[PDB]
Amino acid sequence: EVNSFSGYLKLTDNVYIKNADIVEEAKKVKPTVVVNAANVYLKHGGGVAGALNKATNNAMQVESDDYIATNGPLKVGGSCVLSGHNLAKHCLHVVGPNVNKGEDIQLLKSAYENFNQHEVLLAPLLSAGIFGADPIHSLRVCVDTVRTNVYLAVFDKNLYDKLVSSFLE
Ligand SMILES: CC(C)[C@H](Nc1ncnc2[nH]c(C3=CCOC3)cc12)c1ccc2c(c1)S(=O)(=O)CCC2
Repeated sequence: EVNSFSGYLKLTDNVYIKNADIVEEAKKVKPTVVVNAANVYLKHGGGVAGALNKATNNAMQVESDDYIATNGPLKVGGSCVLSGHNLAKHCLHVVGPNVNKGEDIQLLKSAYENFNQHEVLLAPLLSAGIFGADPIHSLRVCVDTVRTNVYLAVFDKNLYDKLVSSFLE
């Protein structure tokens, strides 16, 4: 069926969260939109972006290279809509700031604002992992900024539990 999300915990009227791999969620749910945690040149070299690209058997990377050739790189805090391939109807490539590389944490609000152009999205926790943002802060920005229906997949039970505890304080 359409957007068949299961086993999520509803945090607010529009934010849900699950301990899950976003790739496995995209394969089972077939969401209208899957968010990729992209970089400005759409080079999906590892982490979340490498895993989504691998699940499309590199079709996502070829399409991203053609997009960059015609349009140039994205800006930090920006996004573009490309094909979802076998994972979704569309992939929304969003660039959150990479704090470990000196980018401004304030741009995380701009990054989440891109989600508001889509009614329902399956997404990762922006700027977390090796991008270096505090994951509790990233969830607070998501809850305060996103107004459409967002299903967050966080592939780590330890981090999932710390995020739910922090939200329910
Ligand atoms: C915080 C962690 C748990 C989270 N990881 C994930 N969150 C959700 N679905 C995931 N699948 C995988 C797989 C990796 C290999 O096969 C699938 C990772 C994973 C995450 C959240 C955002 C970011 C990253 C990582 S990053 O890739 O380090 C840099 C970009 C921002």
